Amino acid sequence: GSTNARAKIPLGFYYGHSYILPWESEPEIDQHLAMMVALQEDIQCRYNLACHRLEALLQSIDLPPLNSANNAQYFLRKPDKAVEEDSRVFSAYQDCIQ
Amino acid sequence: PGYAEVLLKERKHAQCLLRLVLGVTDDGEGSHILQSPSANVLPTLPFHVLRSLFSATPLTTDDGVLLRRMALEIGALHLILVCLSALSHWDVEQALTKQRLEEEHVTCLLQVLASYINPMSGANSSALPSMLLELLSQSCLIPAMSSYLDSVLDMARHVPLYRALLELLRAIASCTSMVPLLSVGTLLAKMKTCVDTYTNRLRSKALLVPDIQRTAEIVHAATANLRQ
Repeated sequence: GSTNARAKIPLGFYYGHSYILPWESEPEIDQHLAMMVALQEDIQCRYNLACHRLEALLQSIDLPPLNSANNAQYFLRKPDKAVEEDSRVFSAYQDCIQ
Repeated sequence: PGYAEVLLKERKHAQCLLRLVLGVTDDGEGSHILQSPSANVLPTLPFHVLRSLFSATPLTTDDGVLLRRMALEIGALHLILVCLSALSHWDVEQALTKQRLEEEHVTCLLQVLASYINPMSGANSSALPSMLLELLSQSCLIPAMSSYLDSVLDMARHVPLYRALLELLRAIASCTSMVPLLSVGTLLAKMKTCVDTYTNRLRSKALLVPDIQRTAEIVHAATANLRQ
């Protein structure tokens, strides 16, 4: 009884590991383990680079404690220098968490 | 060896290339290297730095002789020949620009080979090792460039390509061991005939075309020295 319209259906997510286990169906695995170790090292290196640049960017930030009306007006105006700093923090944090 | 200083002559591009070869896509300034405006230069850039290196060293100095022999020992020029073998083989303008991109690949790798045979600069047979002639004979570069060797519109399309071919032929004419590699001289007679045909057309009705004819005369004199 639904009326005709445009339909948007989320397909969702499917999560699974790649077939490398021989017993799960019913050496290559050691080479795959070495490749996984090298991949873990590479991702750790890029993550540590992202952590270093995020740590320097976090040291660049000041934050007022809302003690006065001037800090309140700073939060209300949201100045464009603070906007670009927060955008840099958002980009670096997204890289770090991914 | 010696590539380092010439790479350091272009410092920001050197940093981008070294960050890509170390495996990171970012420069540390918040911008990706591929999104940077320099990134159009980097695919053809190490060939440019190598061509500046080979033009910088003369054949007379023993460090240059060790440099050519070290280039053969690594075999990076063999991978140049492999790239030329695999590269010798939507929008129409986009596909034409893609063929242009492989065309400056031929221009820059072919500048590399022209500066490798002859240092040129201001401007010997035992200084160059003998195995490079044999591996260029193994390479399909010479028949492919002889096919690339006809029409004045055709040089009007690809000006840096035909310039790189012409200076390759001048470098081959300079060397005594490279004149066996060229047949190709008769094809060069056909293009100088085409240059004379365009001379007839300008008699009926650029500066590069008489220089192409002059370099053709130089390589023809090299063929006469080979036949003698």
